[PDB]
Amino acid sequence: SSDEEANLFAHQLARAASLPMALKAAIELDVLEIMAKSVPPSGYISPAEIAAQLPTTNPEAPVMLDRVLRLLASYSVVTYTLRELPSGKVERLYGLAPVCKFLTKNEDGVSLAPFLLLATDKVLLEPWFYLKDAILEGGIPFNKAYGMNIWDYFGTDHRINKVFNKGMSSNSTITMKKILEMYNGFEGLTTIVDVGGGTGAVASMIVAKYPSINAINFDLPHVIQDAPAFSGVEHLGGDMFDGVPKGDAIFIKWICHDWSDEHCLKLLKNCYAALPDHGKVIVAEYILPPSPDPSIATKVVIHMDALMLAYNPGGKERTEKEFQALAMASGFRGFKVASCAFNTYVMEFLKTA
Amino acid sequence: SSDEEANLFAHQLARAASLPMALKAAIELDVLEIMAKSVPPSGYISPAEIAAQLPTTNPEAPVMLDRVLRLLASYSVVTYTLRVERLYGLAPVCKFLTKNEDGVSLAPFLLLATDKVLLEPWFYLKDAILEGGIPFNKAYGMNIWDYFGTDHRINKVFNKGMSSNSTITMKKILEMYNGFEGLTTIVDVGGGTGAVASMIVAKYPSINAINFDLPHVIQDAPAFSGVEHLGGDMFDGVPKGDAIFIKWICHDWSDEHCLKLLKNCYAALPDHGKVIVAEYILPPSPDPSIATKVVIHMDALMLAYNPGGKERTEKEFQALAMASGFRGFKVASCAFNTYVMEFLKTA
Ligand SMILES: Nc1ncnc2c1ncn2[C@@H]1O[C@H](CSCC[C@H](N)C(=O)O)[C@@H](O)[C@H]1O
Ligand SMILES: Nc1ncnc2c1ncn2[C@@H]1O[C@H](CSCC[C@H](N)C(=O)O)[C@@H](O)[C@H]1O
Ligand SMILES: COc1cc(/C=C/CO)ccc1O
Repeated sequence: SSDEEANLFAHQLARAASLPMALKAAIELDVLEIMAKSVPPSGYISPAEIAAQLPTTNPEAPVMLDRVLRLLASYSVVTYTLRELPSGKVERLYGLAPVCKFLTKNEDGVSLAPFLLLATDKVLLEPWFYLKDAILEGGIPFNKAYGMNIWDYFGTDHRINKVFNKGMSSNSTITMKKILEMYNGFEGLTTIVDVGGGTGAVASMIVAKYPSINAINFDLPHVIQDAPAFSGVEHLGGDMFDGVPKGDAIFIKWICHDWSDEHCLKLLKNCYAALPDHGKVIVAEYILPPSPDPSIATKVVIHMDALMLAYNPGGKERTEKEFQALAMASGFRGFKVASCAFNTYVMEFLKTA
Repeated sequence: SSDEEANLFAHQLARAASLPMALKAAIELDVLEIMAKSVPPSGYISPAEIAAQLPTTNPEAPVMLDRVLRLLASYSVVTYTLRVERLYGLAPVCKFLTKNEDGVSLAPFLLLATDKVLLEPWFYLKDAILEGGIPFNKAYGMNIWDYFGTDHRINKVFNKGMSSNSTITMKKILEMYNGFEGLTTIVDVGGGTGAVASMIVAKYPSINAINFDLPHVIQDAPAFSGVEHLGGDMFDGVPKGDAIFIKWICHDWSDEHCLKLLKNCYAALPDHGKVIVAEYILPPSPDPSIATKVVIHMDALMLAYNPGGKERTEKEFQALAMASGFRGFKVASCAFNTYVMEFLKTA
């Protein structure tokens, strides 16, 4: 019965995708939001009460919903309680687990739900069918699937460009709120460039905290076209590999992990050129731990490394030494790990140390 | 703290689909088999040494494979050591993902589970909840079995997947369950390419078996001494025998459809015959045990694929037996999370 446990595990592995796809459906139905707003003083609500708030009105909706919520409950995505009905049978009622705090809109209208919709999108699951091909043939699984780099594909496909940019905006909003409570390194700058800033969430947050700072959000044209106006942020489109806007500091969050070491050095030399004599690059990334331990924090970084292998041209997760090596090879003389929040480190690459 | 943990958990949820796709790639590359046959007594081998057995001259193949194995190692799918370069070995689950003594593993089953065709329905779950219908049918414009009868590739993947999983479960069941003793003719209804029938005949050479499924399945069934492969539709009726065996058939169908099948079974059997049902049995709550998760995962899969298919409790199975004319019911045996029930014609 080491056998029994191993056979079970193999089954669990085989079906693991069903959990995020069940969660995706629950998000796309607005179930977790319906729960947050309807739950009584107990904490729990029935699938029938949930389903009366959905636009259906499929008589099989309440049972289908219960079956989905039961899977989420088994993994503690939602909580549950049992209630015995006269009509003997016991039903499940569902409540919010702590993770739902990040899967439903906070006080400012933000959650990780759009990030989950990106992670579970048909476009991001397709490259995984070409992992074996890329290993044997060379190249990038995404490019085998779509015939071009991820960014170029986003420039062709308006729906996924929007899902991607919204997903990064949401995740970054949540993490940068915490980084900004811990990290002081934006204090005193007069101008900050967010290179690869997406739709400008991070730039906007920096301006909100430091009203005197002028921020530049720089990304590809096809991203910058959808960036909402925010007073104190200028959205500039271009290509970071040709050059970046000038500023007192440059912020790059989740950019280096997208790119090979050679591409990173190219970018970082462009950042060095764009900065004044004593300026800096602020790098926000995961940092690879020494081993594939089974901690969730490590598992999450290793999962990202594998995503970078599926998606990106040479992208990968890096150790602190590897980052320090990049800084050095692009001309910076100092390196600091400055801060950490929600598993994301903030590094500074200083032109003078 | 609690926020840090909850943030982490949302991220772990978001990327959980890729774990099985990484494993799929490893199985398609034959990595687990190469490891099994190539590890030295230490039990560990480098990604470069594995990649040297792959049909490639991509110089990046080693590092790519390293990255994939690192993910599998983080989930305890493979083991690892440091020499800093990582070497990797097989964890206990790999015994079920690499051929055993009999040439069988669950690797074809994982390849089924991760096939592009079966992941597509999950994009239409929300549509089925809101509009009705079946996520599979929304994706492909026909029901699952009909799709298989149009697509040779996926037919083969599905039948090999079921065959591999059934051979592993059924071997354990047959050490445990004696209810096939004394029959002359067993009919395996929805028995796929016939693995289970062939195992029954091999343990009881005195039994003769009918392996009955759809024609597009029976077309691919290999021959086995004392099994006859018969194409048809179980909803039109089923072949006669002393007993009928149905494994992972009930869960494919709504209660109304199960009743139709079960009445057919009743009619093909003599006054003293029984239906032998092998299924999961739903436990009384969404507890976190892996055994319960597995049954709940399957319940959710039936939601994606099938018309009213679902996992059931013992009480529900007994109600199906009663409503289709069977007067006796018992839970006979269990192995590898699969119960064997008998639906007996008499009290
Ligand atoms: N050559 C190029 N120049 C500028 N931006 C680019 C680029 N190639 C990719 N990008 C941008 O790099 C970003 C990586 S995703 C990270 C977005 C953002 N920093 C955040 O953390 O939320 C995308 O917005 C993408 O469009
Ligand atoms: N109407 C029908 N009549 C006969 N077989 C059918 C059917 N509809 C579905 N099936 C068969 O039901 C099987 C369901 S999967 C289970 C297969 C096998 N009993 C095992 O456990 O390995 C498939 O082989 C499918 O082809
Ligand atoms: C390709 O770039 C990124 C992708 C993801 C994952 C998106 C999932 O569909 C997360 C961070 C990135 O910089």
